[PDB]
Amino acid sequence: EMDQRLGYKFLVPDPKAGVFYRPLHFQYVSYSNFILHRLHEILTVKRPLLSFKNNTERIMIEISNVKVTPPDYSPIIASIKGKSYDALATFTVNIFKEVMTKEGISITKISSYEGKDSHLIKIPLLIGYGNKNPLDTAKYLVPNVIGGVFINKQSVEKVGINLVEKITTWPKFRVVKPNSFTFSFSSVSPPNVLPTRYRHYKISLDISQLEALNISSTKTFITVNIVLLSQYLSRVSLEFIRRSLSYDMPPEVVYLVNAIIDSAKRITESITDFNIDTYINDLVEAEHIKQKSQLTINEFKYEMLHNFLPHMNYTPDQLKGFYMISLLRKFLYCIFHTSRYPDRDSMVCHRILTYGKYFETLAHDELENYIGNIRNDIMNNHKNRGTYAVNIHVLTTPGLNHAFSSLLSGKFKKSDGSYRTHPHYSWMQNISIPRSVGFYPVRKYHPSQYLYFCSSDVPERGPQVGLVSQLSVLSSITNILTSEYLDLEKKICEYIRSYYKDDISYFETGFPITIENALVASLNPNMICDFVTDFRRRKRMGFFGNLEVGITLVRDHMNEIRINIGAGRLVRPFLVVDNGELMMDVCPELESRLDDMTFSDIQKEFPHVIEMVDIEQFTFSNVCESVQKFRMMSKDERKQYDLCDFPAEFRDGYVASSLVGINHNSGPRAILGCAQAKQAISCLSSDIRNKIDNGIHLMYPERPIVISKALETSKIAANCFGQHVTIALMSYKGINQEDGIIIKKQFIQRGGLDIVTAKKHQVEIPLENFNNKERSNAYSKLESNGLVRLNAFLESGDAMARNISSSFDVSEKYTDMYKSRVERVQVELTDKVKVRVLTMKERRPILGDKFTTRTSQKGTVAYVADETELPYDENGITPDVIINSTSIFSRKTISMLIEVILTAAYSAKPYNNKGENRPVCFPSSNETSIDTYMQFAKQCYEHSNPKLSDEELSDKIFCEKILYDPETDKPYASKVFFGPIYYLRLRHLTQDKATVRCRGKKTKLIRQANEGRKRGGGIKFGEMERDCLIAHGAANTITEVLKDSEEDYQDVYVCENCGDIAAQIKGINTCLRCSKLNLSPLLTKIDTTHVSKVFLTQMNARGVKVKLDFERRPPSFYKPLDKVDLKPSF
Amino acid sequence: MIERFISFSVIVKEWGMETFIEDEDNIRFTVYLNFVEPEELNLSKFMMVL
Amino acid sequence: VFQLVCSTCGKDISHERYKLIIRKKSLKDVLVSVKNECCRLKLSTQIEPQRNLTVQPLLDI
Ligand SMILES: [Zn+2]
Ligand SMILES: [Zn+2]
Repeated sequence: EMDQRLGYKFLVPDPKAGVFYRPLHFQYVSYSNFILHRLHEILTVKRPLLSFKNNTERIMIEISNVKVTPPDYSPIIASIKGKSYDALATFTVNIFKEVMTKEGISITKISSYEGKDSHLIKIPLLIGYGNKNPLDTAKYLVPNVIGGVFINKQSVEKVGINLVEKITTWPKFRVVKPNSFTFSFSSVSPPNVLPTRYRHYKISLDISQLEALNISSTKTFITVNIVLLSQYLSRVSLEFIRRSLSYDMPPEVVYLVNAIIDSAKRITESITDFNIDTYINDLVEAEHIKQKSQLTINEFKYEMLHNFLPHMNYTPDQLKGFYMISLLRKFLYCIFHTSRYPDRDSMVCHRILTYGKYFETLAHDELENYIGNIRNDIMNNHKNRGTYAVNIHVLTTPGLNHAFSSLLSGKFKKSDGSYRTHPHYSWMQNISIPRSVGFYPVRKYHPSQYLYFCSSDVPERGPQVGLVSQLSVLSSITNILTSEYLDLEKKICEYIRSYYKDDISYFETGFPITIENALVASLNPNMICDFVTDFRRRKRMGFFGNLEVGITLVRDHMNEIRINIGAGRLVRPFLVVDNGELMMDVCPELESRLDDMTFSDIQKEFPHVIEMVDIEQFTFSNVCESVQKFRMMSKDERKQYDLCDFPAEFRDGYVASSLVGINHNSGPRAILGCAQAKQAISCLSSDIRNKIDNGIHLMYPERPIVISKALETSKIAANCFGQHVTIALMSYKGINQEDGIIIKKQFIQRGGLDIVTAKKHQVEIPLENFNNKERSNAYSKLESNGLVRLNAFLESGDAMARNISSSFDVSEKYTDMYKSRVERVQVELTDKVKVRVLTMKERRPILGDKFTTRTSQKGTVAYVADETELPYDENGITPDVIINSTSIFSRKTISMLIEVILTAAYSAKPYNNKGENRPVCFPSSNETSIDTYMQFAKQCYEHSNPKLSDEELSDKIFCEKILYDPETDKPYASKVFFGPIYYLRLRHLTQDKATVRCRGKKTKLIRQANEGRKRGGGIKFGEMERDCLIAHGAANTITEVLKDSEEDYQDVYVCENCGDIAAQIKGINTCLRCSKLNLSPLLTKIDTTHVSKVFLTQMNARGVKVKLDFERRPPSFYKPLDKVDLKPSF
Repeated sequence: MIERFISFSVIVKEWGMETFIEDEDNIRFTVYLNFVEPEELNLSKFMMVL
Repeated sequence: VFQLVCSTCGKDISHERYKLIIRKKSLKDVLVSVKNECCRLKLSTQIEPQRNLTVQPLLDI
């Protein structure tokens, strides 16, 4: 059970490492890294803008003196007043020309601007843990607040998710067509290179044409044979490339290798006196002439061939050639064994964006646009005027403010889900939303998402099905600074070059070593294993100054060693297995010392017990599933494993940790339970009476006592989402059917599961209308100052503030079928008047209200039974809720039963042997035996009542009782399942869904009932209902349903000649068109809908003439008919 | 099958075939070949597509 | 810590609630005189929520 304790140790706070709240920690840092460090590096630039003469006359733009400051008010003040919560950033800009002189440097100022006193940049600020921001180092924390939100301009709280980057870390394979394949990859500059440079390459291969194995891009590089390019870059023979490619491959690929090499040689020999440099130069010059580039040939060639691979800049060409060769090797292998190469939807080849990265990218883009606009303005001014004057009003609008506002609105490149307004359904949503990960539009459950994302927490319907995932409680996302990145990379390179001097120059039959896809060496195969092992050990001791470095050993036949240090990677802690030995079992002092140590203390003092492993490294390792299964293997079997995993309860999210024993039920029930656990009503906010927002609050909360550790560490349990109620599993007079439930009246009266709904109302009024002096029947609740009165109840026709347009009332109206109490009123006076009101209403359960358990047993109230109409036990206890038992066994929600038993046991003995309150641990993903739970319950009861018979003890343990009929006072046939359980109330209320219409407004164009429940619109009669009514044979019913109301009839005439609606001039019907032509057509009356006339007129607009005839059947007369019998002759 | 593929191939110049009974449970088909120019490129293609 | 009766059976639990919250006696000593399951659960799991002070005035112009 030591592994369980070690897992628990990771979830608790770790003050020594600056972790005060684990569930959101990685987010806080992700923002603290941007606002404090990366912004300064991005802004502080000193770059040329234009150059003249020959590198001796150039304009330079410099930015410096970057300062950022926080607001002067708390976020609660911002919420009440209606302000925004932003930090202010200011900087100074210099534009000056420089001329290179033999005496040194010549500087001639042209312009300078400052923003010392201005809102030069407004950056949204993250509230953070305890209502505390990174800029302000105060010393007061608001309890029960975890933050993770922003407040936008209009005083609206926003929250966002993580997103997956578009650039992958493995090349993408694709079958263009039969025997024609492509292989595309990307290159990006290191973090410390501003601006960042990108390149996107594609390799094309076709069996029919093996001389066109070509690498290409779009208007940034030549189309050249990759083998010849490698020859040019690395200066090696074709036979060398053949031997390198065909070294450790299956014999089926070697034929393709030989074909490719011989095709390259044939190309080589087709040119008289071939020379590689001449070949490349001719290609470059042909590209130069094809384009209209105005640069000199030398400039063009240097630009092309020096930025060939941004991620490997400042390295010799030979390493680039070998990188190309390895890419080709993987291309061929994936051609022949496609199923063994990382798929494009795999998580092995992806990285994730956190809060800080959105802002970082937006700042990058806006800075580039700013400098581009300045350059264009200067060029235009020089073209028209002289002296190179810089226009003002272009170097005062960087454009960051609009970008950040659009980001918080929900727009970010081609994604539209990054941020959203926070719906205040639950207290746990503050955790649930920031820990989600979205993927671009893939809906199948890929094996690589396991153990790092929750298996059961996914959307069940809508367009987002299978595109949003939730981290496990033990997962996280890496952060790293630029300076730390550089130091770590330097240390790794020094280690490689020092300890393996003689065996890193194979390049022909070795394993290439890459750091962030940058080839830096090639290792002797016979030493791969040692290199990894010795490496990982050093990683765990902090030898490199970072414990999250990832090292992967790919060996199928691709034969690569990959090292990752970047940010945006998923990492989990694992137990270490070293040479067929579990380190956790050979560290005796740990068991005695674990109590007084934190996670980082364990890492520092007991290395080699836990290792931080990222997803890619995980996918290629051998991992034992559990400690127990490990201890049952032979030493030879043990020697094959690298890691061992933690118990299963650590593979769930924080939302799924609310449930109990999800592995004893069906999976669909788990999905539904995760979906509804977020809709349960809880203690939403400590500022119930201060914050002016929508919300729902639980009135008399209770803390659950059958829980998992994650629910305890995240504080979800301390903020409550239900109450303990007594339930009986039985049928009640055949009433509680199809998920309906019976509820007790005295339980509702006393306060059972009582909630309060709070709503926000806002209006803007022109000042004259607010001050206008005339009592309409809608202004009954208004005080002498034109504002609604405190603590009054508003009805469905009342107004909140006086608004008279001049002698007419044009104010907005309250439109809920129930009343609400005015809790708070805030007013702002300006050119206009802005009024905000917070109202509250308590809502005891009624028919139609929705409840559920923690095992996805949801039901609505179907009957409110009096206390005297319910069955009771020998102690006189009647159930608060009655639920039909058949559904428990038809849906296979076994855990529910267990829950009840455990809860009952807790009631018998709720304290330790020391007398302290003792919760019962029943995790989701249980792993404990039912017999042990029964033994625990038996011990509890035996402690409670030492003198019990065997039958009584069995009945208590199994929670069985004899119930009596209240009407006759006689027992029922058999015993009933009866006991306490933690019960939840959902947010779907009847009165929020009720709708009715009698008469109202109409849409102007078509003259039909309008839409909108809040606007008194009607219900739509769809054409499927129309089909149903036609299936009954009721022609008149549907005819009258689709027609205009009989009360809206009027006389309309139509011309039988052209189909125009005849006009009425001076009371005379006349068709203008036909009268103009000297015709006298017949005008006839019609009875059709308005929309028909609109449609026909619009069709006439397009040029189509629609003409109607009318039936003139001759008269008919009735004639007597002889009789007919039709009966048989019997 | 083998003979029909070889006979109509456009990358083979001269060919011949024979069959032998290696033992009670194996059969050996032997093919003698000379390819058209270029030689080694066509040899690799043939061994790849056979 | 707010309701004065048990919501399931309607019994009076205010004296035990004072004995627990204000005098801070052991949960065992408190429950010594409570028999019904519902009442024991209520006295063991009920809390008063965490809340800030109210900003005044409630009507501000
Ligand atoms: Zn006409
Ligand atoms: Zn009670």
